[PDB]
Amino acid sequence: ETTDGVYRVMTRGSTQVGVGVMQEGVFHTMWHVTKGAALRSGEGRLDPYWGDVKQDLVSYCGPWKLDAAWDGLSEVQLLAVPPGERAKNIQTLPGIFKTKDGDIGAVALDYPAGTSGSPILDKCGRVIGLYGNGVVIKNGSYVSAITQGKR
Amino acid sequence: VDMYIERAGDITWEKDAEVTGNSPRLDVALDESGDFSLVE
Ligand SMILES: N=C(N)N[C@@H]1CCCCNC(=O)[C@H](Cc2cccc(CN)c2)NC(=O)[C@H](CCCCN)NC(=O)Cc2cccc(c2)CNC(=O)[C@@H](CC2CCCCC2)NC1=O
Repeated sequence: ETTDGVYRVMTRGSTQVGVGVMQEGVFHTMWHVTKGAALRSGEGRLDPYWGDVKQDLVSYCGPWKLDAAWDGLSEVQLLAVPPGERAKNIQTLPGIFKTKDGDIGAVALDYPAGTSGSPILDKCGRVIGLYGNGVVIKNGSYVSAITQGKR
Repeated sequence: VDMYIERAGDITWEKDAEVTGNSPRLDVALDESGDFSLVE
Protein backbone atom coordinates (compact mmCIF):
# COMPACT_ATOMS: atom_id res chain seq x y z
CA GLU A 1 0.00 0.00 0.00
CA THR A 2 0.91 3.68 -0.26
CA THR A 3 -0.43 5.12 2.99
CA ASP A 4 0.92 8.54 3.87
CA GLY A 5 3.96 8.59 6.13
CA VAL A 6 7.73 8.44 6.43
CA TYR A 7 9.33 5.13 5.45
CA ARG A 8 12.66 3.40 5.72
CA VAL A 9 14.25 2.22 2.46
CA MET A 10 15.84 -1.21 3.04
CA THR A 11 17.82 -3.78 1.07
CA ARG A 12 18.06 -7.51 1.79
CA GLY A 13 19.72 -9.69 6.83
CA SER A 14 18.63 -6.15 5.94
CA THR A 15 20.40 -2.79 5.62
CA GLN A 16 18.79 0.64 5.76
CA VAL A 17 20.01 2.66 2.78
CA GLY A 18 17.65 5.61 3.20
CA VAL A 19 14.30 7.16 3.97
CA GLY A 20 11.44 8.71 2.04
CA VAL A 21 8.00 10.28 2.14
CA MET A 22 4.68 8.88 0.91
CA GLN A 23 2.27 11.68 0.00
CA GLU A 24 -0.70 11.72 -2.40
CA GLY A 25 0.11 8.21 -3.59
CA VAL A 26 3.70 9.10 -4.54
CA PHE A 27 6.92 7.99 -2.83
CA HIS A 28 9.63 10.65 -2.65
CA THR A 29 13.30 9.96 -1.89
CA MET A 30 16.80 10.97 -2.87
CA TRP A 31 18.28 9.56 -6.07
CA HIS A 32 21.47 8.35 -4.37
CA VAL A 33 19.37 6.12 -2.07
CA THR A 34 17.68 3.96 -4.71
CA LYS A 35 19.30 4.91 -8.04
CA GLY A 36 15.75 4.70 -9.39
CA ALA A 37 15.43 0.99 -8.68
CA ALA A 38 11.92 -0.31 -8.16
CA LEU A 39 10.66 -0.56 -4.58
CA ARG A 40 8.69 -3.38 -2.96
CA SER A 41 5.88 -2.18 -0.69
CA GLY A 42 4.20 -5.06 1.05
CA GLU A 43 3.00 -7.29 -1.80
CA GLY A 44 3.15 -4.42 -4.33
CA ARG A 45 5.79 -2.85 -6.57
CA LEU A 46 6.50 0.89 -6.87
CA ASP A 47 8.08 2.00 -10.15
CA PRO A 48 10.11 5.19 -10.74
CA TYR A 49 8.11 7.96 -12.38
CA TRP A 50 10.47 10.97 -12.40
CA GLY A 51 14.03 11.72 -11.30
CA ASP A 52 16.98 14.07 -11.68
CA VAL A 53 20.53 13.20 -10.61
CA LYS A 54 21.52 16.88 -10.33
CA GLN A 55 18.70 17.59 -7.87
CA ASP A 56 19.44 14.15 -6.31
CA LEU A 57 15.71 13.33 -6.27
CA VAL A 58 13.40 10.57 -7.52
CA SER A 59 9.64 9.98 -7.28
CA TYR A 60 7.65 6.74 -7.59
CA CYS A 61 4.08 6.15 -8.84
CA GLY A 62 3.56 9.74 -9.96
CA PRO A 63 5.03 13.22 -10.22
CA TRP A 64 6.79 15.00 -7.39
CA LYS A 65 4.08 16.22 -5.00
CA LEU A 66 6.03 18.11 -2.32
CA ASP A 67 5.88 21.83 -3.03
CA ALA A 68 6.21 23.59 0.34
CA ALA A 69 9.19 25.93 0.66
CA TRP A 70 11.28 27.12 3.57
CA ASP A 71 10.26 30.73 4.29
CA GLY A 72 13.90 31.77 4.73
CA LEU A 73 13.19 32.88 8.28
CA SER A 74 11.70 30.25 10.57
CA GLU A 75 13.01 27.25 12.42
CA VAL A 76 12.32 23.83 10.88
CA GLN A 77 12.35 20.21 12.05
CA LEU A 78 14.37 17.35 10.65
CA LEU A 79 12.27 14.19 11.10
CA ALA A 80 15.36 12.03 11.30
CA VAL A 81 14.89 8.30 10.71
CA PRO A 82 18.36 6.85 11.39
CA PRO A 83 19.10 3.16 10.79
CA GLY A 84 18.15 1.10 13.80
CA GLU A 85 16.67 4.08 15.68
CA ARG A 86 13.15 5.41 16.14
CA ALA A 87 12.07 8.45 14.16
CA LYS A 88 12.77 11.66 16.05
CA ASN A 89 12.18 15.36 15.46
CA ILE A 90 15.13 17.76 15.67
CA GLN A 91 14.44 21.50 15.60
CA THR A 92 17.00 23.85 14.05
CA LEU A 93 17.43 27.25 12.39
CA PRO A 94 18.74 26.58 8.85
CA GLY A 95 21.84 28.13 7.44
CA ILE A 96 22.20 28.98 3.76
CA PHE A 97 23.93 27.50 0.73
CA LYS A 98 24.73 30.58 -1.36
CA THR A 99 25.11 29.52 -4.99
CA LYS A 100 25.46 31.28 -8.32
CA ASP A 101 21.81 30.35 -8.98
CA GLY A 102 20.31 31.55 -5.69
CA ASP A 103 20.27 30.57 -2.04
CA ILE A 104 19.18 27.21 -0.60
CA GLY A 105 18.33 26.59 3.03
CA ALA A 106 20.70 24.13 4.69
CA VAL A 107 20.72 22.29 8.02
CA ALA A 108 23.79 21.61 10.16
CA LEU A 109 22.82 18.21 11.55
CA ASP A 110 24.87 15.01 11.27
CA TYR A 111 23.43 11.49 10.89
CA PRO A 112 24.49 8.19 9.28
CA ALA A 113 24.40 7.72 5.50
CA GLY A 114 21.18 5.68 5.68
CA THR A 115 19.33 8.65 7.14
CA SER A 116 19.35 10.12 3.60
CA GLY A 117 15.84 11.10 2.48
CA SER A 118 14.55 12.01 5.93
CA PRO A 119 12.03 14.84 5.56
CA ILE A 120 12.46 18.41 6.73
CA LEU A 121 9.30 20.07 8.04
CA ASP A 122 7.86 23.51 8.53
CA LYS A 123 5.69 24.44 11.51
CA CYS A 124 2.54 23.21 9.74
CA GLY A 125 4.07 19.78 9.20
CA ARG A 126 4.56 20.29 5.45
CA VAL A 127 7.66 18.72 3.90
CA ILE A 128 9.88 21.57 2.64
CA GLY A 129 12.60 19.20 1.44
CA LEU A 130 14.68 16.10 2.02
CA TYR A 131 17.88 15.68 4.03
CA GLY A 132 21.11 14.13 2.85
CA ASN A 133 22.81 15.93 -0.04
CA GLY A 134 25.38 18.31 1.37
CA VAL A 135 28.94 19.21 2.18
CA VAL A 136 31.56 18.57 4.86
CA ILE A 137 33.13 21.67 6.40
CA LYS A 138 36.60 22.19 7.87
CA ASN A 139 35.87 20.83 11.34
CA GLY A 140 34.44 17.64 9.87
CA SER A 141 30.80 18.36 10.57
CA TYR A 142 28.04 18.21 7.99
CA VAL A 143 25.64 20.63 6.35
CA SER A 144 22.74 19.27 4.27
CA ALA A 145 20.86 21.18 1.62
CA ILE A 146 17.10 21.40 2.16
CA THR A 147 16.51 19.67 -1.20
CA GLN A 148 13.03 20.28 -2.68
CA GLY A 149 11.72 19.32 -6.10
CA LYS A 150 9.38 21.07 -8.51
CA ARG A 151 5.66 20.23 -8.53
CA VAL B 1 18.77 -7.24 -4.75
CA ASP B 2 15.47 -6.80 -2.85
CA MET B 3 14.87 -3.10 -2.16
CA TYR B 4 11.74 -2.47 -0.09
CA ILE B 5 10.08 0.11 2.15
CA GLU B 6 8.67 -0.14 5.67
CA ARG B 7 6.69 2.49 7.52
CA ALA B 8 8.60 4.40 10.21
CA GLY B 9 6.20 7.07 11.45
CA ASP B 10 3.70 9.86 10.95
CA ILE B 11 4.92 13.16 9.50
CA THR B 12 4.20 15.56 12.35
CA TRP B 13 5.79 18.62 13.95
CA GLU B 14 6.78 18.01 17.59
CA LYS B 15 5.47 20.81 19.81
CA ASP B 16 8.22 20.69 22.47
CA ALA B 17 11.34 19.83 20.48
CA GLU B 18 15.05 20.24 21.08
CA VAL B 19 16.45 23.26 19.22
CA THR B 20 20.02 22.60 18.18
CA GLY B 21 22.69 23.11 15.56
CA ASN B 22 24.10 26.28 14.08
CA SER B 23 23.09 28.21 10.94
CA PRO B 24 26.13 28.40 8.69
CA ARG B 25 26.30 30.69 5.65
CA LEU B 26 28.37 28.93 2.97
CA ASP B 27 29.37 29.66 -0.61
CA VAL B 28 28.91 26.42 -2.52
CA ALA B 29 28.80 25.11 -6.07
CA LEU B 30 26.69 22.32 -7.56
CA ASP B 31 28.02 20.22 -10.40
CA GLU B 32 26.00 18.28 -12.98
CA SER B 33 26.24 15.06 -10.93
CA GLY B 34 24.35 16.66 -8.06
CA ASP B 35 27.39 17.09 -5.79
CA PHE B 36 27.82 20.19 -3.67
CA SER B 37 31.29 21.53 -2.95
CA LEU B 38 32.62 24.44 -0.95
CA VAL B 39 34.02 27.42 -2.82
CA GLU B 40 37.40 28.81 -1.76
N1 LIG C 1 30.21 14.47 8.97
C1 LIG C 1 29.85 13.78 7.84
N2 LIG C 1 30.67 13.42 6.86
N3 LIG C 1 28.51 13.48 7.79
C2 LIG C 1 27.93 12.48 6.91
C3 LIG C 1 26.41 12.69 6.87
C4 LIG C 1 25.70 11.85 5.81
C5 LIG C 1 24.20 12.18 5.72
C6 LIG C 1 23.47 11.45 4.58
N4 LIG C 1 24.04 11.84 3.28
C7 LIG C 1 24.96 11.08 2.67
O1 LIG C 1 25.31 9.98 3.10
C8 LIG C 1 25.58 11.66 1.40
C9 LIG C 1 25.69 10.56 0.32
C10 LIG C 1 26.22 11.12 -0.98
C11 LIG C 1 27.58 11.12 -1.25
C12 LIG C 1 28.06 11.68 -2.43
C13 LIG C 1 27.18 12.21 -3.35
C14 LIG C 1 25.81 12.20 -3.11
C15 LIG C 1 24.82 12.61 -4.20
N5 LIG C 1 25.04 13.96 -4.71
C16 LIG C 1 25.35 11.68 -1.91
N6 LIG C 1 26.88 12.25 1.69
C17 LIG C 1 27.08 13.57 1.66
O2 LIG C 1 26.17 14.39 1.54
C18 LIG C 1 28.54 14.06 1.74
C19 LIG C 1 28.77 14.81 0.41
C20 LIG C 1 30.08 15.54 0.23
C21 LIG C 1 30.24 16.06 -1.20
C22 LIG C 1 31.61 16.68 -1.42
N7 LIG C 1 31.79 17.23 -2.77
N8 LIG C 1 29.49 12.97 1.90
C23 LIG C 1 30.10 12.64 3.04
O3 LIG C 1 29.75 13.05 4.15
C24 LIG C 1 31.23 11.64 2.89
C25 LIG C 1 32.07 11.43 4.14
C26 LIG C 1 33.23 12.17 4.35
C27 LIG C 1 34.00 11.95 5.48
C28 LIG C 1 33.64 10.98 6.40
C29 LIG C 1 32.49 10.22 6.20
C30 LIG C 1 31.71 10.46 5.07
C31 LIG C 1 32.07 9.14 7.18
N9 LIG C 1 30.98 9.59 8.03
C32 LIG C 1 29.93 8.82 8.33
O4 LIG C 1 29.85 7.64 8.02
C33 LIG C 1 28.82 9.51 9.12
C34 LIG C 1 29.21 9.59 10.59
C35 LIG C 1 28.13 10.18 11.49
C36 LIG C 1 27.36 9.08 12.21
C37 LIG C 1 26.30 9.63 13.15
C38 LIG C 1 26.92 10.55 14.17
C39 LIG C 1 27.66 11.68 13.49
C40 LIG C 1 28.71 11.14 12.52
N10 LIG C 1 28.58 10.85 8.61
C41 LIG C 1 28.27 11.05 7.32
O5 LIG C 1 28.25 10.14 6.51
